[PDB]
Amino acid sequence: DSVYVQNPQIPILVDRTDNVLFRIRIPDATKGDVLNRLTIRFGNEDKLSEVKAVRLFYAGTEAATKGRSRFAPVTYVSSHNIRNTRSANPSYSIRQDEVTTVANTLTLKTRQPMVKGINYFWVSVEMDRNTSLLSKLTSTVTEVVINDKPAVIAGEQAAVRRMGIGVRHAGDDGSASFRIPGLVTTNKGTLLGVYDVRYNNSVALQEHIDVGLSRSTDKGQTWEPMRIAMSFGETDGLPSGQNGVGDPSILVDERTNTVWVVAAWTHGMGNARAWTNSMPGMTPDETAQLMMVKSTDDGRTWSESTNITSQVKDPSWCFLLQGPGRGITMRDGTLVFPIQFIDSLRVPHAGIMYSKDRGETWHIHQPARTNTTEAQVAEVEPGVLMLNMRDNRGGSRAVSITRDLGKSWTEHSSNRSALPESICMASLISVKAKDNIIGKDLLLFSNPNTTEGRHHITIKASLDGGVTWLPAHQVLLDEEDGWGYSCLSMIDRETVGIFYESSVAHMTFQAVKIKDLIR
Amino acid sequence: DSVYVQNPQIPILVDRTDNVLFRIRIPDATKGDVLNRLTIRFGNEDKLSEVKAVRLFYAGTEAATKGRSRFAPVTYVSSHNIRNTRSANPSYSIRQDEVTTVANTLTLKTRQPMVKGINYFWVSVEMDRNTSLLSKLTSTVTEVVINDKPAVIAGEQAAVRRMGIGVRHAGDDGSASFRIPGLVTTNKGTLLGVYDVRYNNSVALQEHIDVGLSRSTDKGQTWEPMRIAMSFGETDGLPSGQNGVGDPSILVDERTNTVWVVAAWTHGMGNARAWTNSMPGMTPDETAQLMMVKSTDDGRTWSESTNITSQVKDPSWCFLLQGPGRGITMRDGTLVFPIQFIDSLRVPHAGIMYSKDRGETWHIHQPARTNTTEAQVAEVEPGVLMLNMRDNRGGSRAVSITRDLGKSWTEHSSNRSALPESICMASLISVKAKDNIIGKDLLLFSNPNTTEGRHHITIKASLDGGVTWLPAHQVLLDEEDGWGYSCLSMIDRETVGIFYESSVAHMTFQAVKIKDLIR
Repeated sequence: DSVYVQNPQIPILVDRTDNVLFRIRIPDATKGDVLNRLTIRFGNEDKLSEVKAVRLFYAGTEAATKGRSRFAPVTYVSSHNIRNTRSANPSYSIRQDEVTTVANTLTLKTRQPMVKGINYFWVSVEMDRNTSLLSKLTSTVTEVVINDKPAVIAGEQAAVRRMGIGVRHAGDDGSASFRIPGLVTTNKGTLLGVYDVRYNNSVALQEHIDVGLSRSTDKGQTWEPMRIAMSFGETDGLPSGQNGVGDPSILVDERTNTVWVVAAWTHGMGNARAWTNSMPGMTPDETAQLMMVKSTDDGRTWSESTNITSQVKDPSWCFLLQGPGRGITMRDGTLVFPIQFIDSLRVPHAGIMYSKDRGETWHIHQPARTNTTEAQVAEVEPGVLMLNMRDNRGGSRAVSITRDLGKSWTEHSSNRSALPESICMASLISVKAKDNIIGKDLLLFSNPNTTEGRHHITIKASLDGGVTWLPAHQVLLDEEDGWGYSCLSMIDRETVGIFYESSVAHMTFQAVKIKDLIR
Repeated sequence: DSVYVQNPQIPILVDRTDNVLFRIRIPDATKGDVLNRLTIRFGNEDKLSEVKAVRLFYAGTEAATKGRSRFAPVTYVSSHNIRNTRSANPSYSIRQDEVTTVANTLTLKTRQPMVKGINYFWVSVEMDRNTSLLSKLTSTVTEVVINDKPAVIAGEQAAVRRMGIGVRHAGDDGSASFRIPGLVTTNKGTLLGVYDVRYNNSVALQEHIDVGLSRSTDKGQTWEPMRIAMSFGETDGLPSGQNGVGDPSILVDERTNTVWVVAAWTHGMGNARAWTNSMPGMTPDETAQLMMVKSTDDGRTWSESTNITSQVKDPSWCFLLQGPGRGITMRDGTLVFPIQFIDSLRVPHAGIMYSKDRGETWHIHQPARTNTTEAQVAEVEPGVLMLNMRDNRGGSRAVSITRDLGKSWTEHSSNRSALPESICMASLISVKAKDNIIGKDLLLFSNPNTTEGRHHITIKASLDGGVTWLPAHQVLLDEEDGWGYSCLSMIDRETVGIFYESSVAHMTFQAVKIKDLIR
């Protein structure tokens, strides 16, 4: 009688075989009831030529103790299974029907006799691999026929679906997982995304981890095969599992187009976490090392690593490392990487590291705030750096200002108020008025828009230097659960790129029109 | 300084590339110290011609916070990694040396400069694939040279090492894992081992699970490819992930050599655990089904499944299923499978199910004991069944006696005292005096010999019908951590076979001389 439809706000991957378009719960079936046919409609302006196929799956029933409001018994398309992240797990979903030439109206059929109570069906959409990342589907379930009677359809299903691309899936190139995204746009308009390649599993340093890089010359439609930007293999005859390097941060020197990548190299430390096992000192045997590579050829090839630990780490610190994601060039040509150190009392502090000499020497002054870790920095107005910080107190981002490259710090009005978080990495960037179609200075921010867990990956825009984040100036990309880290970079004058850990792939790229953020 | 050696009592797998012979901790190294040469000695009577190669690996150091008492920073040879369960993970261990012609004395060399403090080395043995499962190595590290000085060696390293075979490793035949061993010996001397084939992961029903079978005609030296004894695929058009069958129990009808396998089929139940989601009723849609297959050709081929549920399940029970492992033939030709049911109040009880008509009809009378689950049964004396039970109260096995096939039950003297457990499946069998080289009635029992965790897999023998389990009448097979389930079967007059979840493989077979149990 009554059917419930979900249109989940998750990215449709152009490189996937299956993407969840609709989840369907029939909660009160009589044994033998048959879903004869359901009709989908697409909006008049949708580019149906990019839709390769639409499939109807059956996924059986629910466990007696799991309640009646769920839209699935299990995840239908895995982002973690190293043997298949691209199609529906065939042991959870059985194909009922498939249409491979898609009109504005579309009928799918079954002859599946239902069980008493809850029955789960879902609709998969496969896109052509060359689908525009900027294309959108507006899709509705308009009719559901059970025992040759139309049924009453309920549910929020009006979502406007966006595309993305799975730049890295679990298992790709033999690597168990990929984590910790960074993204820049080079002066040539080339997108460069960095991440940990976590070969054995998904646990943080210490482990067998290298810094990977994906390059795109076509605004993320295609990604050139993975390069290893940084690696320490069997340095000093210690196992590769005791020579991990990761939590990368990337910046483009906008004066020279030299691209810089900083990461933490851990040498030894058994098979335990660096965050609690990195100790005071300076040598590789004693403490995590701050390591840098550069590219003078728009991110095609990477220098040997240089060790900048001695320049910038206080000996008493347990751990100095970059803030994962990206750094910046300021208007005056200063290169700035956010950093974080654990002091002698095991207390984490966020701050900034800068170079005034094109990355020859690096300096750190004063920490911004106690019990902060991962931070990103934007030049919100000339000579004024905004540091946006993960805060161990929970609930919301810490926001501070320096005008003296972190010799002194001021609380911003938005501090511990304007931006909710669950204690997770977040991305912040500034966009000059002349560099975007709105013709106004922007801050853009991305994180899991929640105080618990990691979900509702959202891009937010500010017109007033991060004093205010109006709800109207926000786009939700991923309402399902993921590892939550993200990084923003403007692609061109009209579109922002987000490189993030999503519900649909370890490294997900999406492109969003600025005019979708600020209407 | 002092060097520490461990000789871990874990099976040496004849089908493995790497097996841990020795773990070595050097706790107080100066940076640059070199382990020049280490000498191992083998007992005069060892069959060193079946040793193919011995390797020395370096595994780097320990994390600051993990203390000084460990013999490794990580597991060297994985029993879980679907991409490699057979050789050392090369990212954790670097080969220093290798000897391929093994004498009574053997020297291994390195030129690896050590780091300050804890350094880990270990010795791998590779066996010839045709190595006798009965063969044994008595191996000691007799000299360790650091900076051309002999070092003081400490550690318990006098273990007599035993062989085994990995009948199923994680990943084999595309299956994520294998669990829940059963083992019988047919009238033809054929070994038959059953287990769950858990395709997606290692979680219990409900999931994509089939019953697998491995067959050996040569006392476990070789195993015929895996057969699927029982499967429900896409029954009623429900996904295979909602048609799992598992926790198998196998018995041989000793009168006919007909082999029987009973298992629990779960139909629906979303992706949740049957133990809490199986509900009262009788139909496949309502409750777990008791399902049986047979083999009339010594385990080569398997009948279609028969549904036994209506014969034996009380409608008010939430869940009826076999006790995993094996059943028996009694001296009078009765076939007995241990069973377990959850009553309407969610309270588990162990008991027995029997057939007096060669498996045509099955009967259950009274439960043995409240808050018991997994049990195994042996005919300790003519017409006298001993039920050995997993007990939710913790600490020790429940042991009861019926002489009326479970219409009535008596506490055995050994009840909740003689046999420690951590609440884990255990195996119990009886061996007649005329059927074994000792010429005395035996009970043999196997489980994790501990009240916490799952380790120290041990075979125990009783000469007094399970009244006493003397410490001397025990063999330790696996002191490291595993999933803990085991099943015993006499191979011939002189040797017991054990098919178990071990630290070294999901399904491990070992053979043990009875005269090693009773000296």
